[PDB]
Amino acid sequence: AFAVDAAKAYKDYLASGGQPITNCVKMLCTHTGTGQAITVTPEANMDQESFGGASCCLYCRCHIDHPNPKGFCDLKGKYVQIPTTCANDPVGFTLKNTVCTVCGMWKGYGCSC
Amino acid sequence: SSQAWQPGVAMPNLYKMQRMLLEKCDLQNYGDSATLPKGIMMNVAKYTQLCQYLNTLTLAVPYNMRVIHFGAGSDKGVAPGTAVLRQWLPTGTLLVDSDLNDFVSDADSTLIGDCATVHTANKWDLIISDMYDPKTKNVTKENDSKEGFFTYICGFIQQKLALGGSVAIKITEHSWNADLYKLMGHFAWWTAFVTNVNASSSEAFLIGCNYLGKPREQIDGYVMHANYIFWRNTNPIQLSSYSLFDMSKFPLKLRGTAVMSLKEGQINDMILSLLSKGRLIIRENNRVVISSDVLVN
Ligand SMILES: Nc1ncnc2c1ncn2[C@@H]1O[C@H](C[C@@H](N)CC[C@H](N)C(=O)O)[C@@H](O)[C@H]1O
Ligand SMILES: [Zn+2]
Ligand SMILES: [Zn+2]
Repeated sequence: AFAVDAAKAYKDYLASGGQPITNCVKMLCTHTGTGQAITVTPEANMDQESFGGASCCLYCRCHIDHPNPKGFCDLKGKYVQIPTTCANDPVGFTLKNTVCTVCGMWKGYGCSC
Repeated sequence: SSQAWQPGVAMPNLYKMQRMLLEKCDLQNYGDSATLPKGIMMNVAKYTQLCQYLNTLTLAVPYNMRVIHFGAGSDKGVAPGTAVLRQWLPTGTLLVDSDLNDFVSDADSTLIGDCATVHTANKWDLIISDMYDPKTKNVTKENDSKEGFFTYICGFIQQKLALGGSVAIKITEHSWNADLYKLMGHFAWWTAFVTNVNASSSEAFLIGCNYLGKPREQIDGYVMHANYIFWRNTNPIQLSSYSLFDMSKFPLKLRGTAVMSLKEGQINDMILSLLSKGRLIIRENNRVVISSDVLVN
């Protein structure tokens, strides 16, 4: 029955005024991309930065099991677009937000559905 | 300095043709540092400029390309160069990386441990190595050709690089190997490329373009490294991050280069010419299988 909840631990750590995880790999890009959340290549638009997926996944970064039966990681090997306003904490952003399964934009950060 | 707008500077041919003696490397711009775009890591920029330069060579780019990246881990626990390589390579490229220490990677598969423990069944279209041991930079002893991972690399290139494949191996004033320079003579073309963001360093990437599997040119590695040091000593390179700001043409153009299985008897001069122009890769196309030897005790 026992399982470690790293997501809530990091959220509480942030609330406690903690230093956000650093050294997420920001990519060079045109910044004229589709703005979608998770892509096969950097897709940041004028308002986004693109990071290497693995470097912004809490589970990859902390060396813990991914929270699902497959252990599958949806960021590793891809590129994640982060609003420039939140690019200081990409791990926290990806953790706290959700991707629209129809248009592929961040819900509340580019999704107009 | 119109080189400032290029991704870097390649060793001019005339410097390759000299017969210099090894000297200490004393860079005029030593300590200078290019101003990187906000929040961009040095290694992201370095790999980006390396890839921008490779875009100008006749790299074979087959479907289902195979790229292996040694020395991919950083002291941060992530793999910036691997992220840049995945961005640069065509979608669907099989990318394997490795490093002595554990790290988080965007590669299709990652092997941790000494380069010497890595084995692969298949051959590769592109080999990148950023492996570096900072204990080599000792200015109180002779600067002699180094072994260690370099040995491995050489072997790897000769055993597991497809004909027509290419390599970029990082070297410095003290991190170098004579046999690697000698191997450069087994490619259709070769150079030493210095990225503009890291021009203040003796670092360079030994680039071998279009592997031929045999020497087309006899290169003395000691003399060639002395030539490289002479070039760097007499040609100050202006630190520059300009090329980082235009990524519109960054992706490696998918060329669909043909891949043929051939026995060595079949590599005639027509085949060698096709190899030398980046128009042919010679290797099998079975599944990619890799492993890392584990010593038990
Ligand atoms: N014999 C070896 N086998 C495998 N890796 C090695 C060996 N010697 C040194 N290295 C690695 O070379 C790396 C040098 C790093 N500066 C590479 C930086 C990294 N490529 C980056 O993108 O930031 C270290 O991570 C070491 O683990
Ligand atoms: Zn992950
Ligand atoms: Zn939507």
